Amino acid sequence: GTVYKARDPHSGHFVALKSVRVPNGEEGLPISTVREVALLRRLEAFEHPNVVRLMDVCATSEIKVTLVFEHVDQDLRTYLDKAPPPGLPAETIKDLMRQFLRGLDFLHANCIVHRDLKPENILVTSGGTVKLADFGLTLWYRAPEVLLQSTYATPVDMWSVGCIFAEMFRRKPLFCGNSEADQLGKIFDLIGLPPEDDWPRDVSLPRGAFPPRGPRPVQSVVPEMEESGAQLLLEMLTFNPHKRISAFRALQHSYLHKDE
Amino acid sequence: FKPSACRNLFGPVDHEELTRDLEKHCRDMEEASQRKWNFDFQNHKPLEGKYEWQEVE
Amino acid sequence: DANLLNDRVLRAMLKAEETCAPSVSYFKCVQKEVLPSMRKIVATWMLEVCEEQKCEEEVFPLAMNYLDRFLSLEPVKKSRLQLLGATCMFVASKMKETIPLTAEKLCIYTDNSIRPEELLQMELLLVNKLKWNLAAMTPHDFIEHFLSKMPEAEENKQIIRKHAQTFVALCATDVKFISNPPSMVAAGSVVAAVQGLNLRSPNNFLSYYRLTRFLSRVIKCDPDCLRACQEQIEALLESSLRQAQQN
Ligand SMILES: [Mg+2]
Ligand SMILES: [Mg+2]
Repeated sequence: GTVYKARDPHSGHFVALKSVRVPNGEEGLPISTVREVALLRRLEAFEHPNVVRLMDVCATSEIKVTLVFEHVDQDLRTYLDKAPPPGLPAETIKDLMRQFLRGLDFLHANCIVHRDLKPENILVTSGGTVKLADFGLTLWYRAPEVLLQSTYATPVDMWSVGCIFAEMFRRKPLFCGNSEADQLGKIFDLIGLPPEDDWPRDVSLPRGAFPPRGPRPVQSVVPEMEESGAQLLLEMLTFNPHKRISAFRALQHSYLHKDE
Repeated sequence: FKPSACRNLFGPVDHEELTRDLEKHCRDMEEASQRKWNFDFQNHKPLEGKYEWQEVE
Repeated sequence: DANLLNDRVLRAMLKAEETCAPSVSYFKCVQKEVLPSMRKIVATWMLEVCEEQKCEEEVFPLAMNYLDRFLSLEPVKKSRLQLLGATCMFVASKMKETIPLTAEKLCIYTDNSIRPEELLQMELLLVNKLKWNLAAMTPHDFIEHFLSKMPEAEENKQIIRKHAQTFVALCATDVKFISNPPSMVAAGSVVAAVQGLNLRSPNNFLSYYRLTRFLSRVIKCDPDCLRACQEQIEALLESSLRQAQQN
């Protein structure tokens, strides 16, 4: 149905209503409905500051399930387009990245893969708090192993994080492709064509689908980024998903260590 | 036909009374939620109260 | 490494088990018709059902958690306690099994005392009364975590796991399952299980002394309290063997 929005007068915060119209059969509530809604209830208990809070589950009975969520008006794309002409200060970017990573690490520690991280579903409160939005329910941000249709787990989110990380400096996306084959070609243009024994098995396009190419210097695409942040960017933009940096590890990288 | 684990534990059920009760309980929770958010979840349209609902395209 | 995340995961599991806890006082304070003896009767039947249908081992304790939680919030008539128990099994099965128990089969198991339409309506009542907090931590969660930290042969972990699951089911049939949190039921069950039913002199690669102190450290209890828990579990075993054999 139609999505509604309202301000809370207990605070000044906003609230929204989503709602799914679930198929009621002879076995009652569908398996996927009770599991997925219960997972949101379990997350809510931790009260993590970098995910949107679930406020209520209002089911009415065919059966209809309505969720009341915390609503954040501004997403990151808007936050970035409002940035000063010179761009966002480095300290602001490191702060957004720390929160982004804590939120993602939280989902990953709960065996949730987001799978569709993009600036459109990363929200920023008027106070500067980052909140992850449409989890557990365009190809630019897609990890190579997903574009190849092979096995994927949580590393696919850290690839997306690298893209968004670089995008906060460029104020324009890193890899813009028309298809999976094209998106991959643009990726290998930067990080180089992976070697043979790094290619997944039973993959959609062989390695011969791509011309030989070596890595460009990664600060060629983010020249305004300090050298150690560029090292961290490379560890996110790593083809092998088993060598790609995890969210928790990225939080221990010196580039994201707040001073004092 | 009937495993030994198949057994009534605590006697007869009054089924019409049970059905009446089960829908009273459920409608009660629906009413309370509708009053909590002043939003008619059953028909998905807003009501008036603390929360001034608006659509977002 | 896996150690830093295992610390975090266990710390997170201990926080999660506070959110799905029943009240130790619901017999005295909420229920008028349902007595502790009737809890044991409906739980004994639920367990036989889960065992007959070869349910995954978490279904039965998870269903008892739903039952104790619903009883901490709502008075239930004696004549509807079985319906609550069938519904708890119904929902727990959906949470934990690839192909859940069917509504029709659960009704057969009440000797057709309840009807499918009643099971489905009770499912909406139960789930909404729990505010959809269905993903409760089970003792089985903690048992697997503990076992991943024990340096034992897989052969031996298998037996330890079997015994501990038996002990967890036993506790779930008794009001112990109400006061003690899943981590504590799991820990006591594991230390009881590494005693191997007194069949053999225990020959474990991690001494019983080091295990009990490890377990007490990580679930944040006195070692005395873990030993009191194990003793309660072994008394429950002794009682249930006496009750069983007499008939
Ligand atoms: Mg169905
Ligand atoms: Mg999201």
